[PDB]
Amino acid sequence: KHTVPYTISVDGITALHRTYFVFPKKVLYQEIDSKVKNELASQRGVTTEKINNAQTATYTLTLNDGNKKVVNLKKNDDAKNSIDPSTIKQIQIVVK
Amino acid sequence: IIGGRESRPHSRPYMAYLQIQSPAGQSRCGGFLVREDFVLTAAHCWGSNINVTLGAHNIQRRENTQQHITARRAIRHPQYNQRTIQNDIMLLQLSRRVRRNRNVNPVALPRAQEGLRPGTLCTVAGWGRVSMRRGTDTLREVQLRVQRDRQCLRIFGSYDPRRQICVGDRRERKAAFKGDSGGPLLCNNVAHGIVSYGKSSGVPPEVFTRVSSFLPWIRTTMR
Repeated sequence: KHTVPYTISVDGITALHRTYFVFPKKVLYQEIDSKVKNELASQRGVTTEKINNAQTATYTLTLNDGNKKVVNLKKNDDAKNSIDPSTIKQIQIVVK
Repeated sequence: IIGGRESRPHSRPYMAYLQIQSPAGQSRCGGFLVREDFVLTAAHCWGSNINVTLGAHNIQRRENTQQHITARRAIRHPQYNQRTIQNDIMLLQLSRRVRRNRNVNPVALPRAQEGLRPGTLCTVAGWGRVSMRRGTDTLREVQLRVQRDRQCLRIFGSYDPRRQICVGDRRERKAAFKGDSGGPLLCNNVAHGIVSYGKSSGVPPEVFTRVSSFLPWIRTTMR
């Protein structure tokens, strides 16, 4: 299993638990988009409407080799590209 | 804990370490024992299996003082609001009562509606991260100053001084941080607060649940 810490900030507030995703295989960015939106919903009550109307709604992947990738949660043109989650160090999620 | 020091082992025998199952991973929180069968924590720490470790100092080692107990029942406050993180308090009923001893003992709660003046120095403890790059295997603690409500009203639009506490001088690198949620704010050996939320940066002030605003619910739920 591969563990990936992530942080959620919504409307300038970050709850101070420590949260991780656990991955087993390769995935499309759209699957990470879904995991992120699912946690936005289940942790902070964020709806599709909230995301779509927000000033900013993104997640940033930091890879183990230091590269960062910013993904727009409103429209991700890279949804269909793949990534091996074992290369992911952590994920920063920001809405508003 | 940002900016703190290692706690003296077993000096805070009410401290609990929580391991929480979620649909796509796991979470980690603090908590604190309030009766031999109940731990208080934050409602945002709820999940679909919760394990409680009491008696710990180094949570990554197998210490014979540790007691590992599953939560039988996890009771979030009925008015918990995940969007604004209001009423962020939860009781865990333990599957078995603890073995009370020098290493595992409950902490005192405040009196009903007890206040906490701006300027009061308090202590928070936990096993959370200590910076953006490192964590801790051992319990750490830091002293923070209660702030005037004005400070958090300006930073956090949903802050409510009737049910929350504004904690931490922005000018010091001292704060509760990721993984410290649910741990206590101790002021003169009484748990007045529960670590709730702040900024991803870790820069204070931070917001704590005001325990004394929830004593009727705490008492009813434990009865």
